[PDB]
Amino acid sequence: LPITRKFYAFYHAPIVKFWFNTLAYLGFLMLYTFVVLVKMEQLPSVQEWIVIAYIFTYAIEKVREVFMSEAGKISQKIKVWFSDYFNVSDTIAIISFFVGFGLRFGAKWNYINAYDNHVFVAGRLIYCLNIIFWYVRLLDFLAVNQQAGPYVMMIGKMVANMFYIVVI
Amino acid sequence: VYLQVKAISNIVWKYQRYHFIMAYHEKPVLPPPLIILSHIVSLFCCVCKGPKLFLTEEDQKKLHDFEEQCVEMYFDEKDDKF
Amino acid sequence: QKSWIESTLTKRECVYIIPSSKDPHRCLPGCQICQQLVRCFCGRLVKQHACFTASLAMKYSDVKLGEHFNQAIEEWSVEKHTEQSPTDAYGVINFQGGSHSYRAKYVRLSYDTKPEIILQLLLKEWQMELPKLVISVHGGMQKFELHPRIKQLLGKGLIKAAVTTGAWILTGGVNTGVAKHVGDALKEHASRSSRKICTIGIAPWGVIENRNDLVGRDVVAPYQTLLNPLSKLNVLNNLHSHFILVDDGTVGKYGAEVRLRRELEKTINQQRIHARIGQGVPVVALIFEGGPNVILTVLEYLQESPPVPVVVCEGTGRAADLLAYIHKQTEEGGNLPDAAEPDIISTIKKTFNFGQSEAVHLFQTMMECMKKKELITVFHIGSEDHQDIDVAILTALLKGTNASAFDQLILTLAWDRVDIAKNHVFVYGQQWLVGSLEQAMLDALVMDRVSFVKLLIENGVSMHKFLTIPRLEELYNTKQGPTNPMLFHLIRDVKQGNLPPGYKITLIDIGLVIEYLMGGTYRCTYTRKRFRLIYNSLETKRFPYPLNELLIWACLMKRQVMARFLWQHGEESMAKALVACKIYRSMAYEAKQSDLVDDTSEELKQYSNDFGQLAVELLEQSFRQDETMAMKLLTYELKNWSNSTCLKLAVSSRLRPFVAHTCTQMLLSDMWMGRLNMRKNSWYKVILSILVPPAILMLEYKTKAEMSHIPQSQDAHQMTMELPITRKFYAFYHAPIVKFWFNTLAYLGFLMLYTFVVLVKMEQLPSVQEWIVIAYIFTYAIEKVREVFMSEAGKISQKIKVWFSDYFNVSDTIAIISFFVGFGLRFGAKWNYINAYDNHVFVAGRLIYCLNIIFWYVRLLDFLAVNQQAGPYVMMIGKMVANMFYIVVIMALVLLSFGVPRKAILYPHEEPSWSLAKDIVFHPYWMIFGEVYAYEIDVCANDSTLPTICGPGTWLTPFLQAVYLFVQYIIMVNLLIAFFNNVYLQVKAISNIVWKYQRYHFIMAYHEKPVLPPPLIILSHIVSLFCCVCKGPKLFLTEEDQKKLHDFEEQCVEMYFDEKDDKFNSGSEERIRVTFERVEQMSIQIKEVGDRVNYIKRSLQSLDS
Amino acid sequence: NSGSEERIRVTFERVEQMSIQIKEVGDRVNYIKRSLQSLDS
Ligand SMILES: CCCCCCCC/C=C/CCCCCCCC(=O)O[C@@H](COC(=O)CCCCCCCCCCCCCCC)COP(=O)([O-])OCC[N+](C)(C)C
Ligand SMILES: CCCCCCCC/C=C/CCCCCCCC(=O)O[C@@H](COC(=O)CCCCCCCCCCCCCCC)COP(=O)([O-])OCC[N+](C)(C)C
Ligand SMILES: CCCCCCCC/C=C/CCCCCCCC(=O)O[C@@H](COC(=O)CCCCCCCCCCCCCCC)COP(=O)([O-])OCC[N+](C)(C)C
Ligand SMILES: CCCCCCCC/C=C/CCCCCCCC(=O)O[C@@H](COC(=O)CCCCCCCCCCCCCCC)COP(=O)([O-])OCC[N+](C)(C)C
Ligand SMILES: CCCCCCCC/C=C\CCCCCCCC(=O)O[C@@H](COC(=O)CCCCCCCCCCCCCCC)COP(=O)([O-])OCC[N+](C)(C)C
Ligand SMILES: CCCCCCCC/C=C\CCCCCCCC(=O)O[C@@H](COC(=O)CCCCCCCCCCCCCCC)COP(=O)([O-])OCC[N+](C)(C)C
Ligand SMILES: CCCCCCCC/C=C\CCCCCCCC(=O)O[C@@H](COC(=O)CCCCCCCCCCCCCCC)COP(=O)([O-])OCC[N+](C)(C)C
Ligand SMILES: CCCCCCCC/C=C\CCCCCCCC(=O)O[C@@H](COC(=O)CCCCCCCCCCCCCCC)COP(=O)([O-])OCC[N+](C)(C)C
Ligand SMILES: CCCCCCCC/C=C\CCCCCCCC(=O)O[C@@H](COC(=O)CCCCCCCCCCCCCCC)COP(=O)([O-])OCC[N+](C)(C)C
Ligand SMILES: CCCCCCCC/C=C\CCCCCCCC(=O)O[C@@H](COC(=O)CCCCCCCCCCCCCCC)COP(=O)([O-])OCC[N+](C)(C)C
Ligand SMILES: CCCCCCCC/C=C\CCCCCCCC(=O)O[C@@H](COC(=O)CCCCCCCCCCCCCCC)COP(=O)([O-])OCC[N+](C)(C)C
Ligand SMILES: CCCCCCCC/C=C\CCCCCCCC(=O)O[C@@H](COC(=O)CCCCCCCCCCCCCCC)COP(=O)([O-])OCC[N+](C)(C)C
Repeated sequence: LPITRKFYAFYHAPIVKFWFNTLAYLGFLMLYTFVVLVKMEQLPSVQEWIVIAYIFTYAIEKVREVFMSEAGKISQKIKVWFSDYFNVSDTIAIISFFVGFGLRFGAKWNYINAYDNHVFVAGRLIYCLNIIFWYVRLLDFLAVNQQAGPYVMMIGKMVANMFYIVVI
Repeated sequence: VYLQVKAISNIVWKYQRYHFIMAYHEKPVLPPPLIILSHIVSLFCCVCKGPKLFLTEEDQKKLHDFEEQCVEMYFDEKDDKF
Repeated sequence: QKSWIESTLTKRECVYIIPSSKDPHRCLPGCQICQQLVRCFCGRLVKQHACFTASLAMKYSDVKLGEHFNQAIEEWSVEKHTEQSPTDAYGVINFQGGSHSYRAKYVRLSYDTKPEIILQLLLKEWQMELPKLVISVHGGMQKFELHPRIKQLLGKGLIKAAVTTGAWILTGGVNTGVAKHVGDALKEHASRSSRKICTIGIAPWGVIENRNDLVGRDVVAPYQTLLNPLSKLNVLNNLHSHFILVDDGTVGKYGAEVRLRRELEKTINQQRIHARIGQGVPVVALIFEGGPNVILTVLEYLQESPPVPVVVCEGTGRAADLLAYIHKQTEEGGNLPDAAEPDIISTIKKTFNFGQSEAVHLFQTMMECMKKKELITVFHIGSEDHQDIDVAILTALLKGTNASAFDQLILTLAWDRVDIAKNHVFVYGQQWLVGSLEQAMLDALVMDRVSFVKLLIENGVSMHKFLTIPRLEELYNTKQGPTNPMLFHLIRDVKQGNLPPGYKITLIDIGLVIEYLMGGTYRCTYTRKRFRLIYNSLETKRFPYPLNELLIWACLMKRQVMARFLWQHGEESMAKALVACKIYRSMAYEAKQSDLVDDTSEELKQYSNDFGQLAVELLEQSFRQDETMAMKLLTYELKNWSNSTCLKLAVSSRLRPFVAHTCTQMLLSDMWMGRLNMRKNSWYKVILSILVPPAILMLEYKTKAEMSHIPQSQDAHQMTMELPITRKFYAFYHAPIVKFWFNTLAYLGFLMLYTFVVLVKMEQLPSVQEWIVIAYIFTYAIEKVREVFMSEAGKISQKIKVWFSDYFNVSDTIAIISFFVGFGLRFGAKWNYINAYDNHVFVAGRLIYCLNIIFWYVRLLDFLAVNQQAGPYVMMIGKMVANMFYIVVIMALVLLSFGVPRKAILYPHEEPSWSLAKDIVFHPYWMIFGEVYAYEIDVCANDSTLPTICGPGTWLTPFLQAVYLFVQYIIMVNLLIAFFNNVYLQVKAISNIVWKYQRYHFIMAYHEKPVLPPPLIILSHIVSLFCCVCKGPKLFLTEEDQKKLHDFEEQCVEMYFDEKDDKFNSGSEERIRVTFERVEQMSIQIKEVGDRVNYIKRSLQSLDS
Repeated sequence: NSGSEERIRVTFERVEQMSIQIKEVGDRVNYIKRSLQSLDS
């Protein structure tokens, strides 16, 4: 097999696209964990810019997934994609992040002490809560294993079945 | 309830492994930071220019035989057991 | 042309047009009705020709101006006047029937085709396998329907002799009479012989309907089953799978393919039935309900090189029945009684009116036939006369060639028909040649014909005289049967990689493979010096135990059914079952460790696990018979299997059900005791007698006769010849039970000291405890080095890789290496004299001790795992840690999903610090264990212990922690309870077996150990080095006890096979099914005795007359 | 006695004995139908 053919065989394999996305996603959380645990100044740090860029482009991808999906009726493609658990979480996670960035970046810094501006606080506290969506999304990557994945689906089938015991 | 939710979850897991694997044939090659290049390149070639099983005509013949031969063995072995 | 056919085969087009009778039918104008009517002496009218020589000729008159001189009318012969041209009809017809689209392969060839060409088409193009038999059916047409029973029998028998002998039933094709009954017979016994019987109808292109439809080069051409309401024409029949559509002229003329059928009845005769068999493919003729020209055709067969015999089916029809009676009423090989012509010619007359002009002319075609009775056969239907025609047909080709029984046998061997060999070839009076059954055996072994290998042994073939070196070399170097293609990949991997093209495998090369697949110190009979000499020189070339050399052959060639045959034959059954388990297990590992399209490992591991179960089921058989001798069956040296041991072979294959069998576990229990009877002693007294030496001489030992089934050391066996005092101490201290408790007390005393050194102040120099402690670990390490050297396979790397596979032996190296780092830092460090722990080399040394000790408590689980109850729980713990892994990874993610939002909301003003990696993980982990941090929740409350953390957004954290614990405690901890409850029983069953299995390696390690524990062991080490530069257990039987044991082995294998059938036969599934089959046979007979009595009650009023 | 294991096994053993006899009464009647053309003499 020639050389340039041998690269086209690697990068276009679904196994490679996976691990090439996991490392970007794990590197993404390591950065977004860092931005959320460390002091957040007036302007976003280089981490937080790398982090916004991911979520922005990650959202362009989801839009592209919905268009290039299946049955040409726009409403059908919609109703299919919003039936998976994590794809609902992705929209809340994407929408919530750009509210928080709008409030974070769109806010008059006080210069005496941060967190006297409640637009700024509200922006950060959305980040600190939006990140929960992005750890739980690792269960979608871990659900690629033959042993792990059935436990992940199982958790939810049990939460639904224990409901009435928990109401008592 | 463990055993029966574990049996359902193994099947729902195996079933959703189609939609997952087949979604990673359509995805670009670059992950979501650098994906935008792949997006732009796919818009360039949109205003400038899924997987299928290719058989030669003799392999289609050998396959339709295999289909027929296995249906025969199915009905034959169903009565031979009954 | 993209078809071998078109370049090769042709058609026939009647280029030349000739008059008919010359009468224009009626209707005065004659010139044009000549065009309307005149069937060419071809047989199709002038315009049906369409020929190019005859297309632009009708304008003038046609071919042949005017009368053409009556002589020359008698000149159309297709040869001069009909042209060979490219085929135009070859494809696949399709029949319209219930769920079967029955296919075929029509060809449309000229009758002039060379007979070589035909057989080629049949074999390569149509991809047919050369048959082991050809049943050419010849009979009469439109023979309405046979009687119900006689149709059943000719419908089961033809199918049974064609499905078992892979035969080509050559036919006529026309759906009338013969092909009509052949086809219905196929349909009544189809789908068991569907893709096994190939039925070639050789039909003419004359009497053929939808003739124009079959035309079409390379097509899936259609075809019907609606018999044309008006027509004398004939339709091809449903179930014929192939068609030879000969063409010379047109419709009618149903006599131009007869010669071509004869060609294919010849060209198959010149092919060899099998690559090893010299006999030609047989050909037989089957007559049922014939015709006037059958008895002519019958005559032709029995007068050729060689005489194609004939099997006639009386009771069906006219010619058969005629031919039935005549040859039946014949002299032994000749003429008749006082002239029988009056009845014969009268009998011939009623079938066919001939009338003494040619009714005599039949008597000549009817004499040479019956004169050849030896070649003629007849199936007397309704008289159990060779049990449908399958016996009779196949029999016909064995009795009627005056052939040697060597050839008659080999034909059955190519047919795989043992019954016809055992009932007609091995019959009384048969006289064989010196080594002819041997040549049959060699062919049966190569061809993988187990049922003939059985027969040839049962009659007289001795495998001791049979099996030689140059022969048993052949058996490896064959491609004429089921082969293991990996045997070359193995013989490559041992002979450095180089295999020349020929490379006739040698037994020495097979010995090298058996050493590599059996591993360790195994030395085969083929790699020895005594064989490499006799071998390269070439009773001596005959092996002493031949059925042990072929068991390996059948296994290396992946021939299980032959392996499961040759195993019952001979002795050392349980040994061979555990070898085979080992050969297939290693063959399987090297198949998975290689690149290949067919993995052939689930096949081999199943083959391994099939013999592994035979050994266990024979051990359970020996154990239920005698327990003491069954334990002896585990430890006697084999002497044909590299001085090995049936137990050692099972441990070599990780065949846990055999080592976990109660017999081995009870022998293992008795080797643990030693010479001590721990049934009339207690562990209190063993410990007491270790601490009080003279209490060794007050406890109960075992006699020499309670130690005969136990493998011993030589020195131990030399002290069973005499018990004196110094002998009584040698029996105590060398018992594995005593070496254990003598090591536990040193190890428990070791931890008590090392616990003391680690809890108490550690001064500049080590205390007397810490010196005693270092000494142990130092000498304990010397022991582990000695364990690795004196272990097993001489390859240093193997001994390494085995010892580092046990859990605790990995821990021992970390524990030993870590201790002498800590001692090097502890002892190698400048004491400060102001206060210790200002020197960080010294601290680091102590903190390694304080952590190294964890290795040494956990090592007590290795001592506690000696108990039958405790040990399976210890192995179980680890099997569960591995299985709970992914639940705990989810629990670690819910942890970080909570600790990162919490630390971020409660500590917003943090610069980057390593304390951020603790605080996201610390409190959320201690929450899993019931610490709620109650007064840190709601940091803005009045009872809060973190009142300074109160700020914007901190009201979120109690909501977050409420979700957190609900997930961790109410879902995830209880999911893990649910996990354990539903996996408990099966991990507990595995752990009991893995426990019982590893009790071999443990007990057998305490035979090799010195007598002194790891502090004082160094004496035993030194003494063992002194006697190394100055100077395991075996089962000793006397020669009469070896005799009594080989008997016990034989007797228990017999009881195993006997009791296996006695259970199978005495089962309701077997008793319902043979009852089922008898009630069938009876019912048939009851409606036949019921018929006869209906032919008796008619004979009450006839006798009344 | 009133169990299927016992009723299959004695049925099994009777069908054996019968079948033997049915191929012996079947033999005798084959030695009777020969005695239709002999008595005919
Ligand atoms: C599957 C895929 C799904 C896709 C889902 C995607 C959904 C995306 C959803 C998006 C929702 C976005 C909501 C943002 C909220 C803004 C409010 C705000 O901050 O107001 C403040 C800033 O007001 C300003 O005008 C700031 C202007 C400078 C900053 C630029 C804003 C960037 C917006 C981001 C663009 C996001 C890009 C989105 C890309 C996707 C006002 O507060 P103040 O200034 O303190 O007081 C003003 C009053 N005064 C005048 C009296 C003083
Ligand atoms: C299955 C079986 C497997 C077997 C596995 C066995 C594996 C065994 C593995 C062994 C690894 C051993 C690693 C030890 C680390 C030593 C480093 C150290 O302490 O350095 C210090 C002492 O430096 C000295 O030179 C001290 C010399 C006196 C003490 C003697 C050391 C004894 C080593 C024990 C021999 C162990 C015997 C092993 C027997 C087996 C340096 O620090 P300092 O002095 O405070 O400062 C110096 C700085 N200055 C120069 C500027 C002043
Ligand atoms: C198969 C099993 C393998 C393990 C797998 C799991 C990986 C485990 C990895 C865990 C990460 C821990 C990283 C430590 C961060 C640096 C620590 C440090 O700098 O000093 C601290 C170390 O001293 C201590 O006392 C704390 C040590 C951590 C204890 C962990 C307990 C929880 C277990 C968690 C288990 C759940 C894990 C969930 C998944 C991630 C001391 O305090 P500080 O403030 O940090 O620094 C000093 C400053 N000061 C003097 C002012 C105080
Ligand atoms: C069953 C029992 C419930 C009854 C039903 C009715 C609901 C009742 C609720 C009603 C909400 C209104 C209460 C606000 C009171 C005034 C503001 C105030 O004091 O805020 C306080 C906090 O609280 C907050 O800041 C807001 C809390 C909102 C979440 C409440 C739960 C929502 C419903 C359920 C959600 C579950 C999920 C929903 C899906 C199912 C501020 O006080 P602090 O925190 O001590 O800090 C002050 C000091 N500082 C200035 C330094 C910071
Ligand atoms: C979108 C796709 C992302 C994919 C990744 C690619 C992008 C990543 C590449 C580059 C981005 C990083 C830019 C760094 C800029 C400098 C920052 C700075 O000033 O100092 C910081 C340095 O930086 C760090 O310590 C790293 C911060 C992020 C933590 C996670 C890194 C791993 C994740 C991603 C990679 C792993 C791969 C994951 C695969 C398994 C901190 O400095 P400090 O010394 O701690 O400060 C002293 C503290 N003091 C003041 C209290 C004394
Ligand atoms: C499509 C999806 C939904 C989008 C919803 C819309 C989102 C955008 C919403 C709102 C627009 C932003 C308002 C601008 C602020 C005006 C007041 C101001 O100037 O500053 C004041 C802010 O006082 C506060 O109380 C700020 C609270 C902001 C957080 C609330 C939004 C949470 C969104 C829910 C999450 C949704 C996540 C997505 C869920 C899927 C005070 O600061 P200052 O003025 O600088 O100085 C002090 C002056 N003062 C003391 C005299 C007061
Ligand atoms: C610069 C960077 C350098 C490199 C970076 C290295 C990064 C390392 C990255 C990842 C670590 C895992 C490596 C093991 C992979 C094993 C192989 C595999 O594919 O197994 C499975 C895993 O399939 C997955 O999709 C796993 C996804 C892991 C991401 C989730 C992290 C969990 C964090 C939560 C925990 C919190 C604690 C986290 C710590 C704070 C899939 O295999 P399978 O489907 O079974 O197919 C085989 C089937 N067969 C056996 C029949 C053939
Ligand atoms: C701060 C951070 C905290 C930690 C983060 C933890 C992250 C989360 C961790 C793990 C997530 C597990 C992955 C889910 C897998 C998919 C399941 C799915 O699609 O839906 C499942 C259901 O729906 C659910 O199960 C909903 C999600 C359950 C999360 C549990 C929240 C409980 C807390 C609230 C209480 C708190 C009390 C306190 C209140 C203040 C599928 O169900 P089904 O049976 O297939 O079909 C349903 C239909 N039926 C009903 C007819 C059967
Ligand atoms: C390598 C294999 C080893 C095998 C064992 C053979 C070697 C063992 C033999 C001898 C070694 C011991 C030498 C002792 C030297 C004197 C020490 C000293 O000065 O005082 C110590 C005395 O000693 C003890 O109290 C015992 C210390 C070890 C702890 C337990 C040993 C038991 C295990 C081994 C034996 C049983 C085996 C059990 C088996 C089931 C302590 O004195 P104190 O009075 O506490 O101090 C007052 C405290 N105050 C200052 C605060 C007031
Ligand atoms: C083959 C297996 C691997 C072996 C690895 C190699 C092992 C050997 C490793 C290292 C060799 C020893 C180095 C000597 C110390 C040099 C510094 C010194 O002299 O003193 C300094 C010590 O300062 C420290 O920080 C000491 C820390 C020592 C512990 C680290 C080793 C842990 C090994 C991991 C465990 C592995 C266990 C085994 C795992 C299987 C200071 O003390 P001082 O000088 O007296 O006075 C103060 C002066 N000062 C304040 C100005 C500074
Ligand atoms: C100077 C000194 C004087 C004497 C000292 C006396 C020293 C006393 C020494 C030991 C105490 C145990 C004595 C009971 C023995 C019972 C008999 C036996 O063999 O049972 C089994 C134990 O087999 C073992 O190997 C047990 C090993 C014990 C060491 C682990 C200690 C646990 C510490 C952790 C706990 C922490 C707490 C620790 C304390 C802080 C083996 O038997 P079996 O395989 O079942 O074979 C019989 C089968 N049958 C029934 C079918 C026939
Ligand atoms: C300080 C003192 C602490 C207390 C001391 C305790 C001492 C320990 C006590 C008892 C030890 C139990 C004896 C083990 C028996 C042998 C098992 C074996 O060989 O391996 C088993 C596996 O591997 C293991 O099970 C590894 C050992 C498990 C120890 C548990 C550590 C968990 C802590 C970490 C988390 C901490 C979180 C916090 C992080 C900071 C066998 O597995 P298998 O199934 O046969 O085969 C595996 C292959 N498979 C995967 C395909 C199935």
